[PDB]
Amino acid sequence: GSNKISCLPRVAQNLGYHYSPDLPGFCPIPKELAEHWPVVSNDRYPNCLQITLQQVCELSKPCSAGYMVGQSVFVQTPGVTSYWLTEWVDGKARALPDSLFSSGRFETNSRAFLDEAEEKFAAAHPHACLGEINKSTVGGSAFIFSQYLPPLLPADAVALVGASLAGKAAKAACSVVDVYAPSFEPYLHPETLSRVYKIMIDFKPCRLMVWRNATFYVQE
Amino acid sequence: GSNKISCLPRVAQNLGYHYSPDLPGFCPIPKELAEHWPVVSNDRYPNCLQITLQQVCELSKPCSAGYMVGQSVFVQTPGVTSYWLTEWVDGKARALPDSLFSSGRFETNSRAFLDEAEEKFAAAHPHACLGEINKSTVGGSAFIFSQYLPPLLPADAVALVGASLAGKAAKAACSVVDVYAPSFEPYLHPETLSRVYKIMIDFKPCRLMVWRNATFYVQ
Repeated sequence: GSNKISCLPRVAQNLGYHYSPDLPGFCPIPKELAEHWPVVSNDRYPNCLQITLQQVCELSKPCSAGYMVGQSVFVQTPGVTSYWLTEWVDGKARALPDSLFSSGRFETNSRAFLDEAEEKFAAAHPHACLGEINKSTVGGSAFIFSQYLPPLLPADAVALVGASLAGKAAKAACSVVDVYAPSFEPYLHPETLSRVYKIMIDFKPCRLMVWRNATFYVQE
Repeated sequence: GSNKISCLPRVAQNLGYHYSPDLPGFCPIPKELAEHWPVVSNDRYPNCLQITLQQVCELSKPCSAGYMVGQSVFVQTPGVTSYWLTEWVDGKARALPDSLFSSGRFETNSRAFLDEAEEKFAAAHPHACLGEINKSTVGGSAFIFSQYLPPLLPADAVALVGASLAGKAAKAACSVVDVYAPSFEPYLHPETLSRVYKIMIDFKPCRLMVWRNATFYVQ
């Protein structure tokens, strides 16, 4: 139909897939050339990324992520799969890497929690999630629901250069993200005090700083 | 008083020049301060990359390439020199490195052969003309004139060689080679079977693989 299932564009673009013959949120491409080009679509092409409601192969990857049906974006329902991805390479499916996913909260400009659990996850880890002020500089604020953030924000491990508490404190280079916060629990038990992990949000490579039982933030 | 002749800014930016008192394609800077910092300009300063319509001295580098007079960009008229480049360092001129250059088709929405000769050259070298990864093996196996490229080539999705991939995307869709194709000819006759020439496009270093009488591609 007119409205078809898609990922948040950057999920495919980080993967190398910038054009689509059918999906609206990407570059347009003629229906012929899609067979001779790496594209993102709902239909099967030899080199492509196939986005779909159902599963297609065993190597398909389910993503509990932000999504869009046609033009409008929608936030993720946390536990539930939003779409399966299937990376076709030379007319034969390939395994996708591991990655976390942005919830679609940035593009809807919503600063509210998805779950009750995530709300609990916020007050459990206040500094990282809710932010904190420390002598003319903002302390944490790693998430889109955090305070001291500006009215408007871009996308995917967003270095929102600016976090303010008016006439009091400010950090010039604060980094935030709209991923389901309790997805970070597995990385919050390092055997060392500090630990750095190479991760993917929306298939963009980025680091995750963690101090055990104190603070964390994703960082590009 | 003065015309505003200029290179495609990446040419100077790859050379490590970002400011200009006169030329509009760069970061502005006051003429007063032009003495005390490296600039790109049509005038001479103590430290400067001078651009001009004709040669200044023996060390001046003639460039047949895409250019711009003022704000507006022009495609290279192949055969003829577009501008001369003259690097000044502490008053004295310095020999610039050699380089290939981009023709300017990318930033004027063009997909055309500049010459009849270029159309011939692509016919003469079919393995740097059709395909993407089939005949050459860089990720961006694509001249800008290729049928196999998409009609649209926005900088945030495609990696113009000479420049970088724009925006936050991790992997580019491809890499567009927007450069007059017969200018590769000096590197097309190695004495060995394979050769990897260390070369420059717009003074940005890169490797050019050359399988003799077969194919070639920038990396």
